[PDB]
Amino acid sequence: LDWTTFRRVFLIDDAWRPLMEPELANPLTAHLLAEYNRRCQTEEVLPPREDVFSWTRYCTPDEVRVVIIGQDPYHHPGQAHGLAFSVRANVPPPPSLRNVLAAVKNCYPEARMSGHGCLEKWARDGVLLLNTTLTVKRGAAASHSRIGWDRFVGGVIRRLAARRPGLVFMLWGTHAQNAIRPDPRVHCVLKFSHPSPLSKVPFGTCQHFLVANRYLETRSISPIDWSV
Repeated sequence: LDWTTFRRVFLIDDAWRPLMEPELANPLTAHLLAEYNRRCQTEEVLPPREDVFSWTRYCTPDEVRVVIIGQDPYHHPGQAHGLAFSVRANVPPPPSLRNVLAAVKNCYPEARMSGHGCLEKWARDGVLLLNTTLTVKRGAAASHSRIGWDRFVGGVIRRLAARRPGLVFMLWGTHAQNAIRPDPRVHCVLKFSHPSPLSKVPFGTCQHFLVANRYLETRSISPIDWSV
């Protein structure tokens, strides 16, 4: 029971099986898994185990329209919940996320912004919010960056992109842009500087949300309601 067992430990939705099962078999994956489990033995690991793969539960691969790439989970307890950038509902949007939500509003002023930072509505709408590193040691940013999550995540994104052409990729910042390099002739690849206020260009100027909807429409795919 390799897939059966794996899926039980992380509570993964079965619709992702075709995309993830091939990875289970890679010997590099076993090292990754054992290392994640060793860390859990010796430190406070976030997000909680049943949240690590929450993104498999919001929508299926065939429902995915946009892919937004992040780095690693928020390192303070109570913030991260398995999605890149998103925080639990009663957690005030941190700096980078505020800039994202600011950009959406500039792009779509008729947007119903709730003022919250939980992006579950987006996730259910086929916006895949995927971090390249899926866990972090409490308080230490980037502490799990070399254990192997990115090879595994990249593997899943490669299989998703091949399964369906015409995806929109939103690569913000140097790391996201160096980690995932989709065929720009087959998918819509949108690049911008990192959303943090420390970037030279203010993220609120980003118009990726507009351009994305313009691409989807020319493909007869329905556009996203970026309200959240």
